[PDB]
Amino acid sequence: GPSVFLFPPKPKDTLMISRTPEVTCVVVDVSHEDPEVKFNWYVDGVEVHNAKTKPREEQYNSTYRVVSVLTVLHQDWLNGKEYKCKVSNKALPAPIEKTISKAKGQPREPQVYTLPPSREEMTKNQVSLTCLVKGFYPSDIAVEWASNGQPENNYKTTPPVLDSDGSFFLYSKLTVDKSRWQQGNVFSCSVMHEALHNHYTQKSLSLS
Amino acid sequence: GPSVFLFPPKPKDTLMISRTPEVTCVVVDVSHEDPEVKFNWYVDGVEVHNAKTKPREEQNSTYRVVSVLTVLHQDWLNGKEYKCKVSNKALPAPIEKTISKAKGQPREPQVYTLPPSREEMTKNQVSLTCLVKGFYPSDIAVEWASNGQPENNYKTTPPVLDSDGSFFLYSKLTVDKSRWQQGNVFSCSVMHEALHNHYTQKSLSLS
Amino acid sequence: AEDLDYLLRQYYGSQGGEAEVDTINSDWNQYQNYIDASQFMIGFSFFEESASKGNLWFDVNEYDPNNPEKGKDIEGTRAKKYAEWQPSTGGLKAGIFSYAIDRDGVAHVPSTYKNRTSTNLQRHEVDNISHTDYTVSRKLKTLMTEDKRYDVIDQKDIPDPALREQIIQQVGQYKGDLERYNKTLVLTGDKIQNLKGLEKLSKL
Amino acid sequence: AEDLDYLLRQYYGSQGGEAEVDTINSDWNQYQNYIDASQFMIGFSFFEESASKGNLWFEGTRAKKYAEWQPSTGGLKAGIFSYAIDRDGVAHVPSTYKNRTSTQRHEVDNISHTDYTVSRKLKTLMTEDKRYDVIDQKDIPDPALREQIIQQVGQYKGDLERYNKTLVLTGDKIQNLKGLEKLSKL
Ligand SMILES: *[C@@H]1O[C@H](CO[C@@H]2O[C@@H](C)[C@@H](O)[C@@H](O)[C@@H]2O)[C@@H](O[C@@H]2O[C@H](CO)[C@@H](O[C@@H]3O[C@H](CO[C@H]4O[C@H](CO)[C@@H](O)[C@H](O)[C@@H]4O[C@@H]4O[C@H](CO)[C@@H](O)[C@H](O)[C@H]4NC(C)=O)[C@@H](O)[C@H](O[C@H]4O[C@H](CO)[C@@H](O)[C@H](O)[C@@H]4O[C@@H]4O[C@H](CO)[C@@H](O)[C@H](O)[C@H]4NC(C)=O)[C@@H]3O)[C@H](O)[C@H]2NC(C)=O)[C@H](O)[C@H]1NC(C)=O
Ligand SMILES: *[C@@H]1O[C@H](CO[C@@H]2O[C@@H](C)[C@@H](O)[C@@H](O)[C@@H]2O)[C@@H](O[C@@H]2O[C@H](CO)[C@@H](O[C@@H]3O[C@H](CO[C@H]4O[C@H](CO)[C@@H](O)[C@H](O)[C@@H]4O[C@@H]4O[C@H](CO)[C@@H](O)[C@H](O)[C@H]4NC(C)=O)[C@@H](O)[C@H](O[C@H]4O[C@H](CO)[C@@H](O)[C@H](O)[C@@H]4O)[C@@H]3O)[C@H](O)[C@H]2NC(C)=O)[C@H](O)[C@H]1NC(C)=O
Repeated sequence: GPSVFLFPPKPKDTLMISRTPEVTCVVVDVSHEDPEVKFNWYVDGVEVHNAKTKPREEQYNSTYRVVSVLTVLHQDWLNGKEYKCKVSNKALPAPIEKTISKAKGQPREPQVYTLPPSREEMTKNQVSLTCLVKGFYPSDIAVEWASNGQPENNYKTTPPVLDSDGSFFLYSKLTVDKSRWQQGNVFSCSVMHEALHNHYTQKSLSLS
Repeated sequence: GPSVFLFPPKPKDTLMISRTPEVTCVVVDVSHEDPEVKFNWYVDGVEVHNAKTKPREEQNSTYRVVSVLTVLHQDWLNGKEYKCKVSNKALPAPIEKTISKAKGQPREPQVYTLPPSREEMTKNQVSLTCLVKGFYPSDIAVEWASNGQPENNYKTTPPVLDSDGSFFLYSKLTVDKSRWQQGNVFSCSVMHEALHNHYTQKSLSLS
Repeated sequence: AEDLDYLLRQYYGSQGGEAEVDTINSDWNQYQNYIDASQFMIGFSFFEESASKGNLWFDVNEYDPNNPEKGKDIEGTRAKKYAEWQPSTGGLKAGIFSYAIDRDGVAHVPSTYKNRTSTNLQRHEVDNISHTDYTVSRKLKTLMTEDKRYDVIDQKDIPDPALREQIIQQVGQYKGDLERYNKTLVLTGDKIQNLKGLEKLSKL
Repeated sequence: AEDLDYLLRQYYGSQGGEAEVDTINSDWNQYQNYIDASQFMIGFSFFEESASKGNLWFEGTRAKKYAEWQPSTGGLKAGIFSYAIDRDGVAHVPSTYKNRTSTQRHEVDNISHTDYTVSRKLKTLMTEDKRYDVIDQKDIPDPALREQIIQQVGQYKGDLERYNKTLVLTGDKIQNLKGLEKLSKL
């Protein structure tokens, strides 16, 4: 029978004014025989009709997937309102109801520290610019890098890790050619979190 | 019905001669009514009889049953498959779960210790950082030390897949700023199959 | 397409709409520009043994516990539907085909097994292997050859032998082609006396 | 025994032990060498009118116990039977009349029409017993093996754990031997 999965918005989208956050609802293993899938969306038990259902997508022979995407208001999400997705189908005994809301708990402001390469790494053609973000709660966060106003894109960020004080921390690691580091270019580590002013801070990192 | 989880050995145990690595097999949600749980263990599809089943544990009216197979360091590191097979009356067919070490050219970790940020030095506790990058497979172990004694107030990130196919992580030891400024030496120990004797140490002191 | 003798379009399982042939008619609407209907052949599939979700089509009857021979009955089957089905345009189709004819007559696994899988396998009597008489194949062939649309064009349709000849060469040799042919007809020569029967080419 | 369809063993009254079925299990231990459990049937008796000591046998009924009872070995039993079914429903004379010899009386010694209420409850009980569920692919997957085991041990799930004789498996049709482990006493 059909299953339902309800995914929350990307944390950057909830926190940034330039972006529009979305709750997404996926129905998998839909039969070819009874294909009509009706979605109903609720925000604190209040029906909303502004959702946008994408058409079916054959996964394998005679089995489809159906996604519905509800745009959310930044404030509603951040105030921890419940988003309920209700799915109906002929091959269901009763409709399926899945709910998600934002992680509750006293927010704690992230502390952002940029760390330069190790002397030992400077023997290599590419060096590692590091950004430490610690002491934040909840674990919803987004980290990006930049340089001269342009996005730097060759980076990887660790998942949040629970620290011993109940808060979270992570590391992001931008990799750059040593040449660019030594020439004295400035790099920026952008952190986005609900407990920051305007959900945003930037720390810089250049050669001393 | 009953579920099965098969956990690999702790990477330090596979890599250190002082330690004995173990594959562990856990059966959860066993009913009071049909409680008999038989385990069968296989190493490259070859049955082994040296496993050790611990008795049931009420985790209501539902038990948990753990079976622990000791492994040989070489077998694990040569990437042999460990299969755990579970039988029960409340199972339609037996459950078979397998784990092995990730196959692939091993790559030696590069260990770099990073001192606190200038900005963190305004605080009563500061973060000593250890970056380990470019290692494969992702089985690794990181510890801290100072003056021969273990430092224990640290957390390490899970391995993260880098863009070049290797792994990296960060370990973050937290110390009182006083101890950092007084010029004590700290060590970041890394244990991995691609290191000589599966071991290196990088130092970190005030500069 | 210009070099093909036949296109064999596999249409196993339901193809949408009340009569479950939406995709067939929509597809034919395009196919007809490239081939003649006399080249077009639609297929159903028999029940294969140990088939899981992804290969369960229900083109033949399901197992019945009181009638072992239900798999050999073609009544109310997609197989019979395809035998009966014809294009709206162009002309009568070439025929039908079956997949896994070696399974001719075996009943389908019941609807209750519709979502069985390779891991989660729930086997059934009908997953066993059996000798076949090709009973369904012969019923479906006989059905089509006894269909009156495939009756040939006679003097009762087109009296003039000279006109009858040319229409046959251009539209087809069956009564049911006349209704459906929807392209060009070029009539030539001094042998044609009268044009009676030409009114039957309703879609020309 | 070889020519019998059924042996009907009358086990009216207590048969010894805490559960009052010692004599049944001990007897079955011998009976099983001569017949299949599918041929074995145990009986209780209803209360006959004007019965004296020597014919006083007496939920919490030996009737239900016999319906429920099964052999340890061989397989599930054939069923149960009653004596004097014409007395189905009529209650027993109390224990206090335990020795009321021919040289007493009670309301229950009078004759009455019966609806066979007890008989139908005992039949329904047995047909609702899950042990008599048939062997399916959930027990023995391989159809070829399932066939042969059914022919030899019985057609019920509860036969598998009990069958304690020989099983001869033959032919090139058998692919795997899964489910054969359920014949614990083979
Ligand atoms: C999806 O459905 C379509 C049909 O539907 C059509 O499309 C859909 C979307 C809708 O629009 C429909 O309306 C529309 O009609 C399938 O297409 C036909 O469908 C049937 C089944 O429905 C297929 O039959 C299967 O074929 C495989 C083998 O298939 C060969 O051909 C395929 C295409 O050409 C190709 O994809 C395959 O890889 C394979 O090709 C070959 O590769 C080998 C090397 O690997 C090479 O030597 C060959 O020369 C080459 N052949 C070619 C190119 O033709 C067959 O294996 C299937 O049967 C297995 O499963 C059955 C149960 O499901 C079981 O009864 C069978 O016995 C058999 O199973 C096994 O038996 C052996 C021997 O005993 C044993 O060793 C195995 O362990 C056992 N394995 C398993 C797991 O059961 C089956 O007959 C047709 O291929 C296909 N095309 C035509 C022209 O009919 C499409 O295949 C479907 N997709 C999937 C993934 O199922
Ligand atoms: C002792 O108990 C037995 C039951 O207990 C079993 O055995 C003991 C040892 C323990 O191990 C128990 O754990 C175990 O359960 C009795 O067996 C059956 O019991 C019932 C009742 O308890 C008997 O019913 C009674 O039958 C009387 C007639 O008996 C016929 O059958 C006998 C056996 O074949 C035979 O010996 C008799 O001669 C008689 O048979 C016929 O004879 C005539 C004339 O020659 C022929 O014309 C017929 O064709 C013959 N028919 C047959 C089938 O042979 C009834 O007289 C008696 O009824 C009377 O009394 C009751 C109250 O007591 C009244 O309600 C009733 O109205 C009537 O007046 C009763 O129905 C049954 O006979 C036993 N046999 C079977 C197969 O069921 C033993 O009988 C019992 N022994 C004694 C001596 O009491």
